[PDB]
Amino acid sequence: QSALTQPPSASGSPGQSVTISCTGTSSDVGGSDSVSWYQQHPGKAPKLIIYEVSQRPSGVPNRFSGSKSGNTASLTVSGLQAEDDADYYCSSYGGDNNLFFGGGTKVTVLGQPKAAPSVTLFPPSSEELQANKATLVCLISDFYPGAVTVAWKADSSPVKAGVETTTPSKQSNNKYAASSYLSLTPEQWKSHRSYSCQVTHEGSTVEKTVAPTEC
Amino acid sequence: QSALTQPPSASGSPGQSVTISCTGTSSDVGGSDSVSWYQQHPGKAPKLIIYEVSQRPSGVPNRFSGSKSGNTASLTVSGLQAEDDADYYCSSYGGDNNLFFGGGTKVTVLGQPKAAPSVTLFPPSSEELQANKATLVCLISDFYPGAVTVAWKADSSPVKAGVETTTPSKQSNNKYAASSYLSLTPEQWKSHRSYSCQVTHEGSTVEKTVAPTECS
Ligand SMILES: Cc1cc(OC[C@@H](C)c2ccccc2)cc(=O)n1CCOC(=O)NCc1cccc(-c2c[nH]cn2)c1
Repeated sequence: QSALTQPPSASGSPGQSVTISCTGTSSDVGGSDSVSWYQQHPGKAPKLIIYEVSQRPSGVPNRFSGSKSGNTASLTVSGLQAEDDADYYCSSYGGDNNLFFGGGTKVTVLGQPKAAPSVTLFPPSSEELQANKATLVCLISDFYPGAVTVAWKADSSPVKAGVETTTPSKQSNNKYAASSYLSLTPEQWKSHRSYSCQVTHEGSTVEKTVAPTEC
Repeated sequence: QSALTQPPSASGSPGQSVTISCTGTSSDVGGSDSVSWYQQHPGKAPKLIIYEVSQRPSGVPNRFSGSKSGNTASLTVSGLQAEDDADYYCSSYGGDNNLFFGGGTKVTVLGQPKAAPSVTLFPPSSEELQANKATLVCLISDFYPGAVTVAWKADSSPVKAGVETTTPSKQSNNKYAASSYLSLTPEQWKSHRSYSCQVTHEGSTVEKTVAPTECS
């Protein structure tokens, strides 16, 4: 969706190192040395931390380093500190006077053990079907860090319209939970082989699939 | 490191206009026409809506207009809509390869309409019952303001344990969504006549009930 591609998330414990990538094309990332990186603590103003691939503004510690190889730029944060937990965005000049941005990378400094999500995909309930709705819901619970990306497939084809995913919230067990729901019509639901929920967490994807049944 | 100066807060009613300012110095905002504005909904990536003081990227409505006078840039959002409720940041390049950002302005769209939740209750799926699990999910969507309370029933008796409800989050229709889910064993699910989800929003309660399926 974003012009430049960044991994959705990275994580590490205090003192560890983490590298996050920013992939474009030869006409942006690979067409000059104009890659910048920005840091944002959620709800706060962002801050430029790297410009022209490798240059650190004043005040930015040398724990942060930027490099580029071909059409991929990389930001390395060595010796993670608590204040490095933030969202990180890249940008690059394009072909002509155009500025391209990546989708952002959530960098977590692990505050607790990592936990993969429990993924449960529910087909349409009877009551909503007889109200001419065929909403599917994909329940995602008990994960840490609280970053997740969800993709839906109709058969094998990506489906963007009708998808809603809730912002992960921390539950009573101190692990995160969210739900993605796909608002189908009964016709859409009954006319496909199946639908799938793809849940990505800590660089690993899990997929669940449901299909219509007679009863 | 120094910031541009934006008011913390601004507001307006639907259809009204709102103007927010971004005050810099002669060597940033006043130094050239490199002022940008970004819109960001909480928990989402931001969206550049203005660059070079006044230029809108593709797909940005012409309700958003940017200008500059001296050291102060201004964004005006006319015809306010619920989706304009968000944080707005300005930026400006200076010399020395510097990029300055304002602290951000939270624009509030006042008096958005109340909306009762849609409630959809799902019984355990085939796959999880196979896996010796019986989680129920109560999907709650399309409600405003974003506060709900959820109670569960086993037959007619209150369910006091195994309940989790997510913090409501605003979705693409500018209304809130949440899920309550009840972790049951397959035995609990099968031993009862039904389970119900009771969602209370603004003093009004919606109740849904599901029972072990009679299919095969
Ligand atoms: C993801 C993201 C980040 C971003 O952070 C800025 C950072 C300072 C910041 C950070 C935190 C808080 C505030 C600001 C800005 C931003 O706009 N995005 C969305 C990117 O959208 C696209 O790539 N869309 C397709 C696309 C395709 C081709 C051209 C364009 C185009 C032309 N002219 C403008 N866009 C767009």
